[PDB]
Amino acid sequence: GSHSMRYFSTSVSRPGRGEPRFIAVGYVDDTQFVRFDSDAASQRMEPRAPWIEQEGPEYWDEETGKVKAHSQTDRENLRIALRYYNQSEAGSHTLQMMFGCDVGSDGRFLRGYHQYAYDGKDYIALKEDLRSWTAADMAAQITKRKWEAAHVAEQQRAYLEGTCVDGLRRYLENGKETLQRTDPPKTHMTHHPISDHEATLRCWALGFYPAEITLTWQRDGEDQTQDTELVETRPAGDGTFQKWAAVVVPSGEEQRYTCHVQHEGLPKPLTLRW
Amino acid sequence: MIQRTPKIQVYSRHPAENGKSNFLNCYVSGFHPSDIEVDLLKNGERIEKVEHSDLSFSKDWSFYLLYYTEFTPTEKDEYACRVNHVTLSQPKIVKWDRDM
Amino acid sequence: KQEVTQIPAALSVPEGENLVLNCSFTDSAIYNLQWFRQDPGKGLTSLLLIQSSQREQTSGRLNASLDKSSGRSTLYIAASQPGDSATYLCAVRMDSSYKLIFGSGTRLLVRPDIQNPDPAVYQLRDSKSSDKSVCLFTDFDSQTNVSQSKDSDVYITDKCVLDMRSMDFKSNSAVAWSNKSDFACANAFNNSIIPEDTFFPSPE
Amino acid sequence: RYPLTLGWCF
Amino acid sequence: TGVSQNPRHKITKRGQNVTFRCDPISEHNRLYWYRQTLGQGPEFLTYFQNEAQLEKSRLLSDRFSAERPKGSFSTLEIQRTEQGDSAMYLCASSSWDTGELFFGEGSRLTVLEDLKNVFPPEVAVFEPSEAEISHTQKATLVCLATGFYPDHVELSWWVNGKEVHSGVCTDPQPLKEQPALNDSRYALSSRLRVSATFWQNPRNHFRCQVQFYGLSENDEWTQDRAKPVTQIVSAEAWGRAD
Repeated sequence: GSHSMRYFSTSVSRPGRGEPRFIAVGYVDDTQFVRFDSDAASQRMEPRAPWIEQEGPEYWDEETGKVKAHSQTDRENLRIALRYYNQSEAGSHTLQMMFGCDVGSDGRFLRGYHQYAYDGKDYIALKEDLRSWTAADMAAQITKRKWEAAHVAEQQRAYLEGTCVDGLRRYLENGKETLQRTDPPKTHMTHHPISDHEATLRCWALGFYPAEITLTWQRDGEDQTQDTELVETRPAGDGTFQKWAAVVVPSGEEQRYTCHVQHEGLPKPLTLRW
Repeated sequence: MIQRTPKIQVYSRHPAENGKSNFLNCYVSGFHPSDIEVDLLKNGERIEKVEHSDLSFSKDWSFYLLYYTEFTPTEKDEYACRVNHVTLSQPKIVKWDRDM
Repeated sequence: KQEVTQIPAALSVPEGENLVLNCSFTDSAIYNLQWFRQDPGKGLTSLLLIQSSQREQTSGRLNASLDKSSGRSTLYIAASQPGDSATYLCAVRMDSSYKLIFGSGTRLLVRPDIQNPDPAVYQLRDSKSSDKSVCLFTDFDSQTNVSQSKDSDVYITDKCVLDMRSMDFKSNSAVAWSNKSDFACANAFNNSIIPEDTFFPSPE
Repeated sequence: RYPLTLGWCF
Repeated sequence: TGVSQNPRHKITKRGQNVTFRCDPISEHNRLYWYRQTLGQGPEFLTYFQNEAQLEKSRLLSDRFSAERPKGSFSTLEIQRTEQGDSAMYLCASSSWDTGELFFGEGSRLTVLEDLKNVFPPEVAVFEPSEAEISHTQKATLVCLATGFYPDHVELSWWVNGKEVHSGVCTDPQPLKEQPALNDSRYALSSRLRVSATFWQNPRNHFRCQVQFYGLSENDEWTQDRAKPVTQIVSAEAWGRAD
């Protein structure tokens, strides 16, 4: 299947209390592989998945240098944003960035991303064509005109289609035993009477990877959306994910309900019935 | 200035079995700003040895974090998460249910 | 790991030739490349920058190409002029850091086209203290090479090109001198092959 | 593999 | 406009400390230090983004240290200089977008065992020969700067109080007067060529001016011969009617 590499960075100013805190994390698909935290003692990009520990000392030197440069860049950008928005040096602000690339099953470039948010809102984003910018407000329009005149997008595109894709291909191969593995969900049902005329059926999916999954309850084969209690897919903490869906049913009618489980790691969808 | 309140789930890594070591999780997501305190509680008292995942965020820019600790569930011990965030007048306390 | 190579490392060419200067690098994962020129004793002048997403860049008589996967860049100097004589340096920035990594450079000499050569050896006298003098060998065409003296008490500088711009006239010269009795302009350049028709002014 | 930040100035 | 470095030239005795300064292009966020010896490409020392020193090489050994305390200007200090430190120290800054490096004119360092061998040039101007004038209707003046050490000179021609460039050629490098001697002194030659009629105007005044970079007025000097300080040495000639 197709794969993604993503980096997510967060800078948060804290005026009077030193320079902004910068945290960056890198992912391949749903698996984190590196981190950097400007407040941490090491001052190094650090490994967060076993397969990236294969990389030698030059890699860590290189990545540390590059992520620290980003830290400084986003320090600069926080200062500029203050000016663009006419905001005081008193308050704390947040600058986020996401970038990375998608590749198909043969390893070919699919899509690129390069985007910013200021204080939780869209600021500026590279369009899918990787040639054009979307400015979300008047301040970001200043940045957009600056970047258009300087043809900044061309070297951003080069990274997304080049360096990004080559890194992802390398990571996918080095970590193929875990990254290209599929762990299908282990499923079960629970059943709890809540009164003498109603009972809860809860359908569980556990230990699955990747995170994408669909859990659906059907009654007589019909829609149960409004009546389904569904939690957001959540990390187990060991590299896998969990989810459940629950319906309240009339006692004695359990056999009328089916829970449908769809996941990439299943040969065919599962149908569960109490 | 955006403010978004955290969604909170408290749950175990594996289905609970009394007397068997496990991990207790609190997953907080969908929040902004990123400053947050998340404590795990055993019988109402704060657990000291709690770690968390590195700060990250979703497509919509809202943050998420997993906090976790090793624990051995028993029949009568009660567990909860306590979440302290600028969007909440008081911390939100959510009790652990073994089937949720 | 990255090695930037510039071969040939020295060139001597006739003025007007359309030139190619070579750069190669062992690691293809470069972000951009920059060409510079440097005159002896001086700093670096930036000439062209080529981004990894560009195949070529142009500025006046200069073009540069880039072929990342082949690990090559070429600097083209159209209609080369004596004033182009300098050391040309290639440098690359890696995808993995911000510094430039430099080649050692190619030294370029562009010889002037001497349309009407007048080779001659003159004696010139000190403005303050004659009887002190030097010997000037001048106006020879760029096919002439000035050798070092057989005598270690005789100093001979290499050929220098001057340009009298508003007369549209260029000339080569070498200077020889010696605080020594047997040294005469007639014999100053005897260790060189000078043109048969070199003018030696009559004895005073 | 991290990018360079040339061109990222607001 | 350009990147500015000071001092342009620096001569010192072995064991002395030295400090160079760089003032980058204003809007440039990155600053780089390089070291260069004759015939070689510049070698990387260190670079800054704003005030942060983000990469240094092994050539930035313990005696070498740089800072850029406010962003803006940077300082490179070398402790206990050794003769092996002698080199051109180059500073550059780069643009926010392309990262094109723009270099200063460099700070050229010469470290000596002692200062006893330092000498300013003697300068002589040699006048155009009558035979050149007869043969070509042109007139070449020659300047010789001789006996100087070390090899830090800048030679320029001045005609009637203004510096000239047209018709000038100066040797690219000085030559050694005694190539077999370890601390050989140097010589340098230049030509200025003008039309015969220009030389023949006795109104015309020609000056070969040689800036020598030597000792600071403050350097320790215990020899009876005059302290060989940084100075200008010139020779002059007047046109001749005949």
